[PDB]
Amino acid sequence: TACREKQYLINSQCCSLCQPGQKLVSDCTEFTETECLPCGESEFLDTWNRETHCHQHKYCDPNLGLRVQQKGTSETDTICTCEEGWHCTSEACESCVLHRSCSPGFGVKQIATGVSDTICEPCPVGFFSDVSSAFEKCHPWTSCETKDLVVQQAGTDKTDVVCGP
Amino acid sequence: EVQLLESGGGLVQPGGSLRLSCAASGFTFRDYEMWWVRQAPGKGLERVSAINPQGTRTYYADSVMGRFTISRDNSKNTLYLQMNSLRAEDTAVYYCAKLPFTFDDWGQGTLVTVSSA
Ligand SMILES: [K+]
Repeated sequence: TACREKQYLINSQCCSLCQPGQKLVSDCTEFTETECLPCGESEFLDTWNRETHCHQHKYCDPNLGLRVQQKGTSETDTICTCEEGWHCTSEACESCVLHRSCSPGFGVKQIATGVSDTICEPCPVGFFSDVSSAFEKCHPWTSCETKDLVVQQAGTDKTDVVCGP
Repeated sequence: EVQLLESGGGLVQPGGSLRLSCAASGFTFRDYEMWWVRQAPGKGLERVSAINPQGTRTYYADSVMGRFTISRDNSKNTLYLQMNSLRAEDTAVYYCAKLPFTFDDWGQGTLVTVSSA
């Protein structure tokens, strides 16, 4: 049994898989090899397979801000990207955002289009950021040492120091 | 449901000034961070300015600092951009964007043309 790699396919015998860009049309026999037929126009198959039909290419919806980076072939799917300077939300680039924001407890290090998405940092001790923002940096804690004020409430990465007398 | 309707954009002479507005509807405008972005024809997308919900904190691009002013009327649910000392580089289509800045979270645009026509 066992069956070799990049050949795989077992069913009383060991058959060769179809090369990427080819669908499976007929199984192999004792004396005949596996029969594979190429994928049709607008269709693909990206791996050594035993698939009887090819998959359709994904479309880069202009209304989603998508633009085709690489036209799909019979072995690879269409690769999409954003308009620029729009940024992909996933590695798959299935949606675009102008830029990402930095949630409370995080501050910005800017967004300059073309790979340059917002760089966030986690607010060091003595700094805070309430609000979700794509421009706001971490702000420093009040003082409570200026007018020789108290301290009253600690001060978080999300909240500021609150002071009395 | 988000509608952002830019206006104010027209043909102005260099050195001149314009006031752009973005009328928001379909969301609680007073609670969202807003941005102004411009796109020159052919040339790249550029982030001009940004404002926090209360209108107390702002950001400006180095290329527009000192000449441009972002502001908001949370009663009327409108965002503004006062453009002064206008130059030909400022010729672009101006858009306004709503956080979380999806391709659905921005307007139709308002054309600003700076020339001697
Ligand atoms: K923040």
